[PDB]
Amino acid sequence: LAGNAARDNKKTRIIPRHLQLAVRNDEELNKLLGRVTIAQGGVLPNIQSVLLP
Amino acid sequence: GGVMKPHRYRPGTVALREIRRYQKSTELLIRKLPFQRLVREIAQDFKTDLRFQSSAVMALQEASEAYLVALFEDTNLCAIHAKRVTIMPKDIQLARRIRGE
Amino acid sequence: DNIQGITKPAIRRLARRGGVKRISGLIYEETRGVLKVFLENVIRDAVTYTEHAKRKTVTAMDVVYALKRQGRTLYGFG
Amino acid sequence: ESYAIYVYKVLKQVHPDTGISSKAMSIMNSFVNDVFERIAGEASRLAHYNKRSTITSREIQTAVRLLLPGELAKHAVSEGTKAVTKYTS
Amino acid sequence: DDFRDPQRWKECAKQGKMPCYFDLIEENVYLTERKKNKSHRDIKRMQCECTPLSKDERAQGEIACGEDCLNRLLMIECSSRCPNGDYCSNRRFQRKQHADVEVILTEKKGWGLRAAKDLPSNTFVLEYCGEVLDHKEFKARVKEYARNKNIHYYFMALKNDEIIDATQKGNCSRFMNHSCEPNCETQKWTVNGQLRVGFFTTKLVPSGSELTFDYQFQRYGKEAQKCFCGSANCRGYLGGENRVVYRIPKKSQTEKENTTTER
Repeated sequence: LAGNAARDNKKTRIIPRHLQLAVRNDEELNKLLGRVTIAQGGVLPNIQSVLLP
Repeated sequence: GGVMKPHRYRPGTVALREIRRYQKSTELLIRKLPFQRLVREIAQDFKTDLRFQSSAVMALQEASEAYLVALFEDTNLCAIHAKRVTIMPKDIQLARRIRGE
Repeated sequence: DNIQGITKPAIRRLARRGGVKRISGLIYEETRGVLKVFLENVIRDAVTYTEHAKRKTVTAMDVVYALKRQGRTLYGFG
Repeated sequence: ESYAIYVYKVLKQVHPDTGISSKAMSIMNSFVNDVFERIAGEASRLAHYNKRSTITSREIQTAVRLLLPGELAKHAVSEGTKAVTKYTS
Repeated sequence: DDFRDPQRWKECAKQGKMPCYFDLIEENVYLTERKKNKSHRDIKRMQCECTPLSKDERAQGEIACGEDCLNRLLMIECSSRCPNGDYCSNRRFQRKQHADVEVILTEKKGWGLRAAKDLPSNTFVLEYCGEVLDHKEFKARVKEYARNKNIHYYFMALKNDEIIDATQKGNCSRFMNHSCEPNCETQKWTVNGQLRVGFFTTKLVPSGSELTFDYQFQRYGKEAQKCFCGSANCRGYLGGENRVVYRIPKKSQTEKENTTTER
């Protein structure tokens, strides 16, 4: 999943952001790693629909 | 004859732009030296004349930033449920209460 | 008063990362208090671990164990 | 010592022409350590509840079934069974 | 009426029928540009989140990157790395998709533009292009130019330190006038990391109707100027009110005519 995330951004080296995206963009891995914080990982881009004009 | 300025951004537009800008990136958002000073100050209350590792402080900063980010994420949901755009301390208190803090 | 070092725009930045559009004027102090409490707990545990280890320096592994004890596992500083 | 070289050997089998940073390597090291600790502790509990001296492949399988989600757990059990079968055959 | 031709012609200054006294301009130019910006360190790419089909157009075909794109709502045009590629509609400053404009005389206040055909709201019209000044040159060139007795000053403040001059070189957007009933307005779009100013409509402008935009009022000197629109509440004055010896007798009109006819 990390490699798939990396290829999706035209990169050849897996970075912690890619691990974050791969883990959080999966149904079961997120459940498995719900209480784990990844350094230099960031969050998922999302905006609530009641804030966009 | 004068120099007319074009226009002014509608409010919230640049706020959303910043939201995207800071959600795309992954960096430290807190001033490091102030953070180190704060950690040292609050540690002085448990053992005088301590010494720290750089990584030991980086880990603290990471955990704190993540904790605050999660807290704000829940608080925004709370505010929205309150049918408000602005975020209020009462929302933070409700988030902490329901979460169990 | 080093708690004031956690600047108002810094808190705005954290909120922006969280996905907050408009911030009230009292959010900053409340966040200062919350962060103070959280850091106090974690640091207390870390210094406890250190003093048990007889060390004077506070290792990062101690911070990791403390965060685990709180229930927030951290990957990267192992 | 760590699992770095083993992670590489795994990485090259699922993505030949790619790399991985040291920070990612450490993160994976932590993940391997964490999963190992979880499974081992669960197996140790299970072996205690039945008052048995030995942790067996059955114990590890019980722990895995308890710990992982379903679709993941099923594939995990299949892989482990295949491995333990090949170990003797 | 526009008739853009490269040969200079015999029209002095009004630029109503012969646009080749000054020079036109493409996308603006800079003078002291340095590599100190947010261009390619954090705004490397801001890709919209879209999952299109792009195989069904002209029949059950929705236009790509409409008013539901993450970038259009935030006034950002897509890059070449858009998933829609060459079918994304955000890149309007790069494909030079413009509106039908024409410059003729409407009022003695000056030259302007009138709409050729119908034009809906939120429609791009023209981009403001000119010459980008810097910190030191503005306050010297302005006082060097105020003594030249000119009526129109084509200065627009892009940022707190950037003012764009559209005098020496200007596109078709330099003729638009001011009114207290604006139907068009200006927007600050971000393209390729660089900030650009565009003109958008706000309503259903009929064919043959005026297209002006509201000035953010400003004055620069001791003198004042006044508008001649007077729609319903015209503020009257451009820039508002707030600010931010022997004589050589001149020959009589009769003698001027006589001296003109004797040559």
